[PDB]
Amino acid sequence: FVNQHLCGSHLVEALYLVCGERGFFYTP
Amino acid sequence: GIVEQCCTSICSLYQLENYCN
Ligand SMILES: O=[N+]([O-])c1cccc(O)c1
Ligand SMILES: [Zn+2]
Repeated sequence: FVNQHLCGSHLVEALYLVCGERGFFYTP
Repeated sequence: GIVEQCCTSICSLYQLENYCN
């Protein structure tokens, strides 16, 4: 739970950088 | 899921791009 939440924060930042202007979607 | 494939195993920049719009 806590481990999954901490990873999600970094995943969400990484997606923001890779996708750029196209944007992205995050659903846990 | 994003979590299923990248919180258990490491993900390349190409793998994450599949989750872009
Ligand atoms: O473990 N990963 O797959 C992961 C998490 C956060 C950022 C990233 O580039 C890769
Ligand atoms: Zn952290």
